[PDB]
Amino acid sequence: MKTWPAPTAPTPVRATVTVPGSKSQTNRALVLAALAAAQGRGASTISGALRSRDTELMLDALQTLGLRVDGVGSELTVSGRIEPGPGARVDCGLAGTVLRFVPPLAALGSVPVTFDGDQQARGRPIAPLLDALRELGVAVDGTGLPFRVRGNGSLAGGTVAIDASASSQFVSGLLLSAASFTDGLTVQHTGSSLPSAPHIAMTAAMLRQAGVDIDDSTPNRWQVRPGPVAARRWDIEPDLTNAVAFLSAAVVSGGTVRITGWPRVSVQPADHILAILRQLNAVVIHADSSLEVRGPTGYDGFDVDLRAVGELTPSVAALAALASPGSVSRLSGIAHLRGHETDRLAALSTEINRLGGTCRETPDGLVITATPLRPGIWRAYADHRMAMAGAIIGLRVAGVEVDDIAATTKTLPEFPRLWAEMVG
Ligand SMILES: O=C(O)C1=C[C@@H](OP(=O)(O)O)[C@@H](O)[C@H](O)C1
Repeated sequence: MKTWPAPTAPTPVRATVTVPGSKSQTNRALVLAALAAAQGRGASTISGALRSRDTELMLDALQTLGLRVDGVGSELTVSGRIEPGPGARVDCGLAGTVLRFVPPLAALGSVPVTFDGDQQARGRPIAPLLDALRELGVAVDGTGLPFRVRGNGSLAGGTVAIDASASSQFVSGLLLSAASFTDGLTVQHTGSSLPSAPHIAMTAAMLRQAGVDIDDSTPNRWQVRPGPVAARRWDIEPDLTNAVAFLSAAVVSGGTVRITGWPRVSVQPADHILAILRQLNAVVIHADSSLEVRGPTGYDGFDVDLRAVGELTPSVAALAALASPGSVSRLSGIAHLRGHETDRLAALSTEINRLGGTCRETPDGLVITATPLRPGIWRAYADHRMAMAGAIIGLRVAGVEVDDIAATTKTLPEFPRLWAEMVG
């Protein structure tokens, strides 16, 4: 495979960018639409849906379970029943949301369903969710990929305790299907360190939009009452995490990037994102239903806690590497990134140091000292966000090439074209 040369920005970037839909919101809407249709509530359409490998894996997963998902662009319509064929096998790819959100849903069928995924996915955490399903009465063969969920057409539900420190998706996956368990579900996270609170809150918010009653009033505990899931139209927001890769271009070049269709109130962690950008003294403004970021003339090192928004780490690490020479930045709260698409703490360390940088993995993150970088081959590890981090670096370092820019298809297949149009 040919590398992809990351274009440089010898002058400030100036651009209006539209990023496609939120992967997290699209895949939740697909699951909730599937549940409504399976309950006999009718078809649902999701408008502005992201079309990417992770959402194609989710809609193919629902079709493996027997549902129908129509739509060739961003408007997807879900209908039908959960009625898997003999030998049903869900391909999870490297999509955590398919791996974690579809085994519960699948426990609703009366035909077992096998789950498999990419070689690289087999290294990602999953066993605590499979133990939770067994505790809820589900027969599950296997403790890792490939595993089989032997549903009985019913799932009893009840109360379960789970260690979800490795992934908030274990909580979201249980919550999304819980209203269809006979008795609902009370889920308790045991211990501490629960990452990605905004993504569990995203789940709760979308459940309430579907008419599901969920009590999240006590931290680390969720109670979902059994009840119908409405068949409604879903309107998907732009992916704000991917927007940050583009906004980073403004930040490191002293330029100006606007993102269209930015929601003033979002189901995503918009407020965390805008606060981090403001930490680097970017000016951030809302205007014309768009978000405009103007980068500073320079920025020093920063400390940032990414526990709630760990998927920002690759872009934020690239920002830290490009701070004024000698600056030190500490990224913390992100031990769980060892279990992501790749071990992102190790990979970011490896690729920054390859370019001559100074990045030290810590027990919960990275310490990065901004030092002059040089050309190299930035490896993506089949991880869309490693690939985009290489693009951010290459804005300010000539001769940086990403090995596999097609890794961006996980959540942003048009990234090369969008990035090229932005840098111009
Ligand atoms: O539920 C979701 O949509 C996601 C939750 C987070 O997972 P972790 O809590 O496993 O980091 C986030 O990192 C992932 O990219 C998307």
